[PDB]
Amino acid sequence: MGRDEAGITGTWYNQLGSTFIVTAGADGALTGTYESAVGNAESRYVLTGRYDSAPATDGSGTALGWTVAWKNNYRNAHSATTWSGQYVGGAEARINTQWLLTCGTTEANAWKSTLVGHDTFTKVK
Amino acid sequence: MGRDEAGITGTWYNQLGSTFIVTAGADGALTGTYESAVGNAESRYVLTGRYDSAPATDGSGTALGWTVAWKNNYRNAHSATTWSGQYVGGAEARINTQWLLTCGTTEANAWKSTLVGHDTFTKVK
Amino acid sequence: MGRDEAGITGTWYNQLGSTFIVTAGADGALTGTYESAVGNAESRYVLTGRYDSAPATDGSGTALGWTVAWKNNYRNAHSATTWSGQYVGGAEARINTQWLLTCGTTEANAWKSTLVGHDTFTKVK
Amino acid sequence: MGRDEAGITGTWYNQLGSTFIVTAGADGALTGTYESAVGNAESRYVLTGRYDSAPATDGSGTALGWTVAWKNNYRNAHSATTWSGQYVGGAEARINTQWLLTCGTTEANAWKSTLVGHDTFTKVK
Ligand SMILES: O=C(CCCC[C@@H]1SC[C@@H]2NC(=O)N[C@@H]21)NCCCN(CCc1ccccn1)CCc1ccccn1
Ligand SMILES: O=C(CCCC[C@@H]1SC[C@@H]2NC(=O)N[C@@H]21)NCCCN(CCc1ccccn1)CCc1ccccn1
Ligand SMILES: O=C(CCCC[C@@H]1SC[C@@H]2NC(=O)N[C@@H]21)NCCCN(CCc1ccccn1)CCc1ccccn1
Ligand SMILES: O=C(CCCC[C@@H]1SC[C@@H]2NC(=O)N[C@@H]21)NCCCN(CCc1ccccn1)CCc1ccccn1
Ligand SMILES: [Cu+2]
Ligand SMILES: [Cu+2]
Ligand SMILES: [Cu+2]
Ligand SMILES: [Cu+2]
Ligand SMILES: [Cu+2]
Ligand SMILES: [Cu+2]
Ligand SMILES: [Cu+2]
Ligand SMILES: [Cu+2]
Ligand SMILES: [Cu+2]
Ligand SMILES: [Cu+2]
Ligand SMILES: [Cu+2]
Ligand SMILES: [Cu+2]
Repeated sequence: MGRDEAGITGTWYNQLGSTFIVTAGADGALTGTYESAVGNAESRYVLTGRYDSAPATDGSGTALGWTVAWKNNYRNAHSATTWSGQYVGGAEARINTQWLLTCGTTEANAWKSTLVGHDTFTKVK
Repeated sequence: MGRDEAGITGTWYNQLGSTFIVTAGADGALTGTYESAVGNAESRYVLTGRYDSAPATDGSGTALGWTVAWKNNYRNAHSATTWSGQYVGGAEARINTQWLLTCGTTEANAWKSTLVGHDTFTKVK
Repeated sequence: MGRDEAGITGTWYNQLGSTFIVTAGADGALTGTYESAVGNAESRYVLTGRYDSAPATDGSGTALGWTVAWKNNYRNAHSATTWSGQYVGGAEARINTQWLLTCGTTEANAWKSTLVGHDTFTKVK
Repeated sequence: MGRDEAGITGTWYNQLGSTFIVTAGADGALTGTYESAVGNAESRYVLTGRYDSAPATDGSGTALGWTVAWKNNYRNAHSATTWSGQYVGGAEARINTQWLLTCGTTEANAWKSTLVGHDTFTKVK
């Protein structure tokens, strides 16, 4: 089993009120759904990612990342977000991320194609 | 089938000489391997991602993203990179990305946990 | 005078314990010193930036940015950070930023030259 | 004088056709104007920044950064861009940057306040 397979698997919430439901596999896989509280989004979207299944034991966090393409049966916002970050275990477990949201654009608009931000996920709220 | 399922599936190379081997599924899935020409990496790593399987038809690119956790049977660099970008079809097909590489860190080093950069992938070289 | 010239001018502290001392000019100038609580830094460094001296009146924040080159009379870490963000006035005034720290590198190391993060500055602590 | 004071001072052009006019001071100051070929911009905008006036001599680039607030006598786009990067001297001198563009937003829109991209500046074109 991955060191934090148990710690990562479950439901997570970020500061925007979005919901991140993920299953961590023993091999390093992340699978689940994402529901955004903001933007051109409704209901759940497929996500997939990877995490370090054998992290350092020196108190470092666990690196991970995942992607959502913002197309589902209800909407298509022609964009994708990737979250890159680390899982920090303990009493107040957290997944601390920065993210890149890229929209499909024409080449003349490519310079404004990508948003960057940061989301913190907790097990509560 | 996804509009660019055929266009995305295959082998891609970036400006660093890294090799991105991907299969685009009809549902929006990305699966494959990544081989980095630089950094604490050797041989192939598992990747997974998502792409917009029904992009706009107005000449916009196709949004996509994917993740590599830098653990395989040879090495574990306790880090993960996510690439967020868009596929641009045509004679000179390109995948234009920006990426976030997060290392597992202690909390005292979390401020220096994340690199950002940009990779351009072409079908040749 | 700039709408938030008075609001921005003064001493600010971020979540790392760093100290941001700035004077906002009527023309949009930012001048001051930065003292980082972390990294290859000691004492104060010169900073300069710009802010929107006539922001929207619809409740939006005030865009601003500034740069520190990490050379002073004590140390030279051959790097520069730029903070890009917005000032949010009111009872709990905040400057919410994301930043890019670029080190001078050889071309072979340019892919790992740039860190990205996010700092929140408050008037207290 | 700053090692690359002479190398940096002058007119630079990026891949979008924007024009970056800068004077590097002996102390590490950057002063000049920026004219963007794209976006909500017309004519020249004030910029200010900092650079490492005593870079490493091992072939590394010279770290630097600068800010433009997008207000001038013609327009106010209530936003600011910071470019963070390094100057690389030689026959084909380059300033390689990544940038963060933050718009003033309401707090409910703060999650989509910041664009990220990358500009390469050359002495010609
Ligand atoms: O909303 C979406 C999908 C939802 C994205 C939710 C984000 S993921 C990061 C964050 N953490 C989270 O939990 N939730 C948010 N994808 C298109 C994102 C278009 N813009 C903003 C929204 C919008 C809605 C309607 C019309 C226009 N926009 C991006 C802003 C932009 C940038 C550049 C040029 C033009 N517009
Ligand atoms: O190399 C790795 C895995 C390979 C990553 C390859 C990158 S993905 C983006 C890009 N596109 C590509 O095709 N290839 C590169 N993961 C740890 C990344 C540690 N640092 C740099 C390398 C290193 C090797 C040995 C010892 C120390 N570092 C990141 C730099 C850093 C940042 C903050 C604090 C300390 N160090
Ligand atoms: O510390 C500095 C200057 C201090 C920077 C402080 C940052 S500004 C953003 C943030 N908000 C804040 O208030 N404070 C921090 N500039 C070189 C930054 C080298 N690395 C990390 C530190 C270090 C100290 C000694 C030896 C090696 N590093 C960056 C990590 C890295 C990235 C890629 C390859 C290798 N290393
Ligand atoms: O254009 C500007 C100022 C010009 C900025 C030029 C950029 S600096 C980085 C790059 N290198 C360069 O040489 N040139 C470009 N500042 C507002 C930037 C609003 N959006 C895009 C333009 C626009 C024009 C009219 C109406 C709406 N937008 C940013 C996209 C966005 C993001 C999030 C939510 C909504 N919109
Ligand atoms: Cu180890
Ligand atoms: Cu968009
Ligand atoms: Cu806009
Ligand atoms: Cu559509
Ligand atoms: Cu690292
Ligand atoms: Cu370092
Ligand atoms: Cu206005
Ligand atoms: Cu560095
Ligand atoms: Cu490293
Ligand atoms: Cu030195
Ligand atoms: Cu904007
Ligand atoms: Cu939008």
